[PDB]
Amino acid sequence: SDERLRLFTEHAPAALAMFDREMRYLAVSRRWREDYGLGDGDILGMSHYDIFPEIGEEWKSVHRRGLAGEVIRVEEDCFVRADGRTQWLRWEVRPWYEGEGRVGGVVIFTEDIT
Amino acid sequence: DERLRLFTEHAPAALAMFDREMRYLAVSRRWREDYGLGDGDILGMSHYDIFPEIGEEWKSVHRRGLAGEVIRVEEDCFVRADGRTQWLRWEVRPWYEGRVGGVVIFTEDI
Amino acid sequence: SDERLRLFTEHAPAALAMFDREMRYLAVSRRWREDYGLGDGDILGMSHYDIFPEIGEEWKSVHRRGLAGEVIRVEEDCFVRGRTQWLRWEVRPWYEGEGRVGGVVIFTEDIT
Amino acid sequence: SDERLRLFTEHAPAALAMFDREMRYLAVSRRWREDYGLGDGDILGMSHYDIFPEIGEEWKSVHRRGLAGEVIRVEEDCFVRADGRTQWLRWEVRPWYEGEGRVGGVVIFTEDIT
Repeated sequence: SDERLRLFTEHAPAALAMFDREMRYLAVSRRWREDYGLGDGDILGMSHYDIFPEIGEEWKSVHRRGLAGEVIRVEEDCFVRADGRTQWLRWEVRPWYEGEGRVGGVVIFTEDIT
Repeated sequence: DERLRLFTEHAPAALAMFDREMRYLAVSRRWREDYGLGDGDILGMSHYDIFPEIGEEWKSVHRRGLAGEVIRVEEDCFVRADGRTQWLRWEVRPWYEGRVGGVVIFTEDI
Repeated sequence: SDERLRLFTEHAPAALAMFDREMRYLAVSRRWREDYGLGDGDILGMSHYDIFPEIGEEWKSVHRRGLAGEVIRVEEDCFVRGRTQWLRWEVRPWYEGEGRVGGVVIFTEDIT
Repeated sequence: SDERLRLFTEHAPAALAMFDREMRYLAVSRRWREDYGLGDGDILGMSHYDIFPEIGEEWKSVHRRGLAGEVIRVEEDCFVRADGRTQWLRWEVRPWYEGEGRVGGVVIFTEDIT
């Protein structure tokens, strides 16, 4: 399971990442690295929050909410970019599970709908 | 596509991929077990011929799925022909071929 | 045990299959299913020899050699089924994390 | 596609690297980075020849041969070492094919068996 999940995320057609409890990268899809400007180096075990330290507590709440077993999906969401241009998003945050029924972390997905 | 098909087949949970006719495009091994299917080729076989007893309630969910809607239930309860009760977690999701290809379905017995 | 390998073979463009120490399917490529006329049922965990009880002793030694750690590659081979087939094939071990052989992976391809 | 290989290489337990036609890295395994001392940073597109310029014609001809589609594998190769230790290596160099498919480059594996 765990590895297959990890491999499935790496291999995913869209932008996917998998994280542990500390929001540290367990795995990344290729689109995710591109979409998030992450490079091709090894980022595994790195922390999303160190990498982006300007996130805003709004995401932190969501990440927290997911880490407690909530599946969060928003079909069309809207942000206004620092750009000044509005961007539209589809995203999902959901927990993944350890062998025991303890939450391992989260898997997150996003796509530009805009 | 095939990427999708291949993931569902080797999923660690009970997964199946359907077309707009609700006929199988792919299936996980656990789906095969939980659903009482064989190790046989089931491709192109309609889910509804296989489970004719299956209700209008579900059919409605599937069409909603077919309409591009993702449908989720974390804890659900339903009663079966045996009339033993089963608690369930289920997700029904569209997949796109970009118009909608079909649906992907997941169920887990609690 | 190698999920990564199972994944690689499943998605392979060529004819590839992965076996355990007892020669039962761990993973199959599409071309292999087609080329070998497996069909589309669930064949994983099935033994290759049972599906094909006719397979010769010549292959069994090769599969056996492979399970003993040998990488076997033949660039061009000829065989007869009445018609003739020209072939390239590879048999080699895949390994468990403990350093033990876990099985073999087999690849076949037409050279003409 | 390219991805299947890249992912395969990247998650290899052994030391594995994937190169393009000009011998610049497309993917690297962790052991390869460790064994070859490249570090955890993105090296994608760097040329192996630039990173190691002392590399011989002995390798180059071999690399080239693989790019010509040859599968080359050596079960035991011995190199004497500055250390005074003979080192034996197991290695394979072989082509990978683009979807067309023409060689997209080579895949190289080295393992110390001494």
